[PDB]
Amino acid sequence: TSGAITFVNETPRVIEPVYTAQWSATWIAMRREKRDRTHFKRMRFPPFDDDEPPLSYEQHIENIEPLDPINLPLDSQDDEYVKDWLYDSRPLEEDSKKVNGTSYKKWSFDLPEMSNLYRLSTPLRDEVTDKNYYYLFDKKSFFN
Amino acid sequence: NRPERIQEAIAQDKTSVIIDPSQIGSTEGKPLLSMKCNLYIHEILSRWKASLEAYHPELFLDTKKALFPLLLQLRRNQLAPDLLISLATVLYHLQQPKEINLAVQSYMKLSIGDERTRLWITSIKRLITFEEWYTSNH
Amino acid sequence: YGNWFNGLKPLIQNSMRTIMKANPALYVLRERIRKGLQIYQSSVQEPFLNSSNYAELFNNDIKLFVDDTNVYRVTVHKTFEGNVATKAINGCIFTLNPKTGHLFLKIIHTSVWAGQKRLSQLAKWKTAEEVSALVRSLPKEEQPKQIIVTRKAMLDPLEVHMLDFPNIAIRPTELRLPFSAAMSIDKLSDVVMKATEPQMVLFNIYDDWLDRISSYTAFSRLTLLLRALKTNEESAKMILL
Amino acid sequence: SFCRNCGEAGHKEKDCMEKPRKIELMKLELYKDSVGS
Ligand SMILES: [Zn+2]
Repeated sequence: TSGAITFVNETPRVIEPVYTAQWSATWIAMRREKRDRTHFKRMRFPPFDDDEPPLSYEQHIENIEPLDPINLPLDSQDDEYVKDWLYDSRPLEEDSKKVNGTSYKKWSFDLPEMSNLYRLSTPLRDEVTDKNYYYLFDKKSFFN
Repeated sequence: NRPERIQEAIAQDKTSVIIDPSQIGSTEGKPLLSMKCNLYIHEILSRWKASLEAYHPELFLDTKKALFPLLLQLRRNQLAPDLLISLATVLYHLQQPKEINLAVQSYMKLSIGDERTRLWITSIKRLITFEEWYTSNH
Repeated sequence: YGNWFNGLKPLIQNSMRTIMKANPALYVLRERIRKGLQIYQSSVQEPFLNSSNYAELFNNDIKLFVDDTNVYRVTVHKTFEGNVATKAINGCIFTLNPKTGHLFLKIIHTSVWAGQKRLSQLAKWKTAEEVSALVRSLPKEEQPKQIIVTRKAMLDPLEVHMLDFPNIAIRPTELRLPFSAAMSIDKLSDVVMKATEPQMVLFNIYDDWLDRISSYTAFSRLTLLLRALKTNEESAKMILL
Repeated sequence: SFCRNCGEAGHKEKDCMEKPRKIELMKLELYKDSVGS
C-alpha cells in the first residue's frame, strides 16, 4: 500500500495437449508469415530512449484498441471441436465438464477434441512411437 | 551511292567560315552555326597539316582522333545549345587577329563555366595554341 | 539509396565523388588516422625556390605560380555599439606563368562565402579546387611540370586536389614574393571590383616586353614593380603614373 | 515422396506450412585517314 512493489500473484497453469496445439498453430502461422511477408521489419532495441520515462499506462495505452494477435485460421468443419476455444487465455476454464473449475487444475476431454489437438500439434508433437529408436541413445546409455 | 553523296558533301563544304554575331544569338541559326564551326575547325586542322613538322607533329594525329566526335556531333546538329553557342563565340574571337586573348578566356567559359567531351574540349585549346603560334610567327 | 527523379542521380554521383575525394573534414579524419597509425607515404620531395636557384624558372619545363592572399578580402567599419567589424569584398586567385607572362585571374565573388563559419579555411580549399580545375582545363602538353605556391598553407589543400595528376610537383618557396600586390594594379583591381558573379579573366602581364628583353628580365621587372607596390602603394603608383 | 498434407514434393508432413487437415564514320574519316578508331 506504500506503492513499493507489485507482485503478479498467479501461476500460468495450462493444459499440455492444448498448449502444444496452440504453440503449433503459432509455429505454422509464423512460418507462413515469414514466407509471405515481403519485408519483415524487425524492432529496434531498446524500444524507447534512455532519457524518456516509462509511459503512463492509463494516459497513453489503456485507450488504444489492440491489434490482432497471431491466430492461425482454423477450419469451421475440420477444426470444429477446438475452433470455439483454442485461443482463449485459459481455454475451457468455464466448461464445467471439461475442466474441474476456475482454479484450472484438472482436465478431461473427449476423443474428437484429443484427435483435433493431436492433428494440430503435428510440428511440435513427438512422432517416434518405436521405443527401439533410442537404442544406445537414451538416459542410461548416456550415463554409461 | 555513298561516294557520290561524299562528293556533293565536299562540294557544299567549299562554299564561308566568317561567323556573324546575330547568328550566334539566334535559335534558328543551329544548322548554320554547326556547319560553319565544323568547316572552320577543318580549316585550322588543314593549316596544321600544312605546317606539321614545325609544330608538335606527334600530337596532331591524336588531336584529329580526339576532335572526331565533336565534328560528327556538329555535322548532325546534336550539340547542346550552351556548348554550341560557347564554342561559336570562342571561334568568333579566334578569327580576329587581336582577339586571341579573349578566345582562350571564352574557352574557360566553355570548359569550366564525359571523357569524349573533355578530350575534344582540350583539343579546342590545342587548336587555340596552334593559332597563337602561327599568327605570332606570321 | 532512395527515390530518384530525372537528373538527380548523376548529380549525386558527381557530388559524392568530389566530396569523398576532397572534403576538408574527411581530410582531417584521414590525417588523424594516419597519425594514430604512424603510417607515412614515400615521395621524392622537390627542392624549394630561392634566390640561388630561381634562374631555373625560365627553362623549358612549364611552370605556374599560385597566390591565395587576395582570395579572402574584407573592408572595415565601426558599428553603432562602438565595436569595429568587417564586411567581405570581391577577391581573386593570382596564377602566373613566369616564362610567358600569362596570368589566369580567377575572380572570387562575395556570393561564394554564403555567410558560413571559418571562411579563412574555406578560402584555402576553394583556391585548391579552382587551381586544380584550371589545370584540368589545359591539355597535357600545356599542363605544368611544377606549381609553386607563395604561401605554405596552400600545400596540403592543393596536394589533395592534385592527386589526380601524378607527374606534377607542388613546390614551396623561400622568397616572399610580392604577388599579393597584384590587386594594386589598377585594371586588375577594377576588374575584380565590378564583378557581379564568379568568372576568370586572362591577361599577359608582360605587355609585349618579351620582344626586346628576356623572360628573366621581365620577371625581374614585374617583381620589382610589385615589391614597390606592396612597400608603399601610393608612392609606387606615383612613380609609375 | 510428397507431403501427404498438401501434395507438394520434398518436404515431410512435420515440415509443412499449410495447416493440418483430416555508317557516316566512313564519311567523316575520308577527310583525314583510314577507318578504325
Ligand atoms: Zn506440405
